[PDB]
Amino acid sequence: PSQNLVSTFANKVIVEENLVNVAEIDVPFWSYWLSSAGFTSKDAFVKFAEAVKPKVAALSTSDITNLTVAFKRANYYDKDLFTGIEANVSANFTKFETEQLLQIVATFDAFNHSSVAFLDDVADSITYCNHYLAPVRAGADELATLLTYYAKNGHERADLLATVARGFSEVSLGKLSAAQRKDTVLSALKAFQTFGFYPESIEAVIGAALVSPAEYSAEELKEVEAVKVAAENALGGEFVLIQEG
Amino acid sequence: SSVRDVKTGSLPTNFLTGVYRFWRSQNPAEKPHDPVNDRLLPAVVDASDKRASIGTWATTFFCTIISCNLLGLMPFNEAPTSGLGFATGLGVSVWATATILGLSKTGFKFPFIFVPLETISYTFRAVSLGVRLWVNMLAGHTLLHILTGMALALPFSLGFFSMVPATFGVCCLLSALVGLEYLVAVLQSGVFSILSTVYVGEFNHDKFIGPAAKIVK
Amino acid sequence: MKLLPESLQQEAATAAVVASWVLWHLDTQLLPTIMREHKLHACWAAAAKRYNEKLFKLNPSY
Amino acid sequence: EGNSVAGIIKSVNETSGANLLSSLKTIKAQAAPIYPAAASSTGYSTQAKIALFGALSWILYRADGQSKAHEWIVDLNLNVLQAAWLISFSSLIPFRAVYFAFRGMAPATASTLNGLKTFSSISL
Amino acid sequence: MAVTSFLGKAFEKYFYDFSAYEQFGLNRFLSSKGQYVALRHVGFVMVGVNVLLAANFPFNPPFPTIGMCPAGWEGTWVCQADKAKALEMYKEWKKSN
Amino acid sequence: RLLKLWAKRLLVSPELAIVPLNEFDAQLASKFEGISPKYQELLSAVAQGNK
Ligand SMILES: [Zn+2]
Repeated sequence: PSQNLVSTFANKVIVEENLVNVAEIDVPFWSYWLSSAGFTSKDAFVKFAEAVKPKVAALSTSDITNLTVAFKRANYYDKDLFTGIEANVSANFTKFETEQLLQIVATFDAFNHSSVAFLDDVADSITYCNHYLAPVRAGADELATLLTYYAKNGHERADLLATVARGFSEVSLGKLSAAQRKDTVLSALKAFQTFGFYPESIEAVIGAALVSPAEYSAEELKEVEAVKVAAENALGGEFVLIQEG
Repeated sequence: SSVRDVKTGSLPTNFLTGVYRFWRSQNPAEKPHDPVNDRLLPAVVDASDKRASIGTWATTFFCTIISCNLLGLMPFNEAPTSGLGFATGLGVSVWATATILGLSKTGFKFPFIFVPLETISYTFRAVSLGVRLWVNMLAGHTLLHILTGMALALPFSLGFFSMVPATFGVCCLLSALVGLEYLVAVLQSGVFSILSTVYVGEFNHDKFIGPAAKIVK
Repeated sequence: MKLLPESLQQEAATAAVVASWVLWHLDTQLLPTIMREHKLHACWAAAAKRYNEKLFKLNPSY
Repeated sequence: EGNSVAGIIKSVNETSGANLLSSLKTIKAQAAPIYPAAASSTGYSTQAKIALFGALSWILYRADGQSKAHEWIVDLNLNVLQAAWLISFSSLIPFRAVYFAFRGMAPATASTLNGLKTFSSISL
Repeated sequence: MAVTSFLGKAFEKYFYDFSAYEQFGLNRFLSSKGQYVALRHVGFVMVGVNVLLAANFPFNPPFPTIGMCPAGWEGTWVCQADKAKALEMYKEWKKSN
Repeated sequence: RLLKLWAKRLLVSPELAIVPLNEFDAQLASKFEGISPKYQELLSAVAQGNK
């Protein structure tokens, strides 16, 4: 008579919506780790988004990062929560590092939610409150989304652009797959020509496309050649691919 | 949570700063062809993350071996590096660190008749790096045991505080031998960590990535 | 005399435990403390010229 | 605890001109940093007691083991031969020269600090 | 006294200024102070070997003697070479003493 | 208000009372390294305190 009780208790005690009643007292931890376990479940993230609201504004930086990348990975957008997360970032922008701010900006670039205060405080944090080689430790697939998030809202911050453009090189682009490298070269070149900012390290983004033109359309190679001509005129020289030897 | 507060400019902080910078200067970085600016900075950071931490490992081995060598010169104590397994295990583990680094550089794939004797000259330094330290720590203590066994028999056979100069001339020799033991206890830690830098920095050479595109003139 | 130990693996593991602790204690407790007071001085001594020129240009009190 | 320069600015702004120069040492001492005074000792804390008891226990256990070692008087005299050099090192080593020579190993203490050259940061 | 402070101040006095290089005269016979501490070292070693030999004297030496004898023993277990013979000779000598 | 201004400036950094007010503008230049080294060493060494 064991199989009867096992079959009746397999969804009476153990169910995918009674775990969310224990997962409410520490919601960024459980939110992040059940999101990493694939438990997306928008009808439980409505519960999560209101379970964390009275205590977002006194959270750590890692708790806010866990919350924000979890709600990116569950594809849920509660803007009444994200204003509180924006208040937590803007009130403690000196305590965030670039590995957290890039994830938070990638989440907010999914769900198009911004302010002038948030853009200015995140740019101030990445430029002045964090190490200047933290873009080098980032991987270009998130610096491209940061440049996209800044070019969408039209927020020109040349200090942030010069800081983020350090993270684009042969090293940080060679660690990408060719589809993702095409994605980041296109988004980075578009957001660099949007601001009219052509740093010396744009030639790495250009030469990531020019050494392998077999991935792009004629329109995309036109978009790369336009920024190549603009950056040739801005940097005061002529482009040249370098060969080993 | 509650870590201790440190005075700036303490003597252990100054000493360990000098020691770490000494062992880090043994395998210096390579000056690239292009001038170092924001273009070359990820290549420099990347070359600094494909270099092994021989500075940290060498000061690790210097500090542990000089503390174990100077234990043998405190009273009521033996040096731990006078054990065969301790000293020879430090040597074999340095050689295995150099070999594991050199194997992970190529492929984890193991490399005429001139080259297997180069291999048995390369696989000997596992033995040599450890047993130089072990025999140096053992031989001075053994000579010290023997020569103070010969230095005790003459005040045993003659009177205490009587016929002094024949015991004075051997107690001066014992004092000189423990002074040589102090010198050897410092120099063998130095030799072990210099050789660890040499053996590991043989395989500490990777490809500088550099710029694959440029806007010249 | 005492030439081979009673267990060679125990002595090699004692060497590994001691050197691994010295590596952890260096890398965790000493090298942050070394590098904080070394790099405060180093960033000041390398920054001083450009910092003072930037601060000269930034204050309007001349 | 707010920063002491804003405390100086506030405590100077709300003072009348008749009692400004009398009140200046009070604002100078209100914003001087805290250097805590030498509290009462209660020496030999619990970790220092563990250290001294463990050192004495180790010396006693090693001396019990040295004295029954078949070469025992040779070991007890090697302790003398080593403590003699400890006594000799505490008598001929120059400790001020060793202090200022270890102090020169670190670049942090081999020279003074260098930024903020007092003309760039005036507020006139 | 305080068990942290009195012996600390006493050892500070003894180490620093309670010097027997001049309070026992001793400039009139030795050249330098680097020669005094070099002789104080060997004197400490000779005092140590004499004290540790004298504190337990009637013993058979573990160390190889040079075929000599301490005092009026000369055939006893103090001067024996094989250790079992000296062991039983000590076992008969101990009941009488 | 002037006395309050200089009171704040000499409570924070009291070494400023060794360059006289008439002699201050004669020290400047267009670069910071071109500032006259007459008071640079003195303002550096007075700022480190009374010991
Ligand atoms: Zn011994």
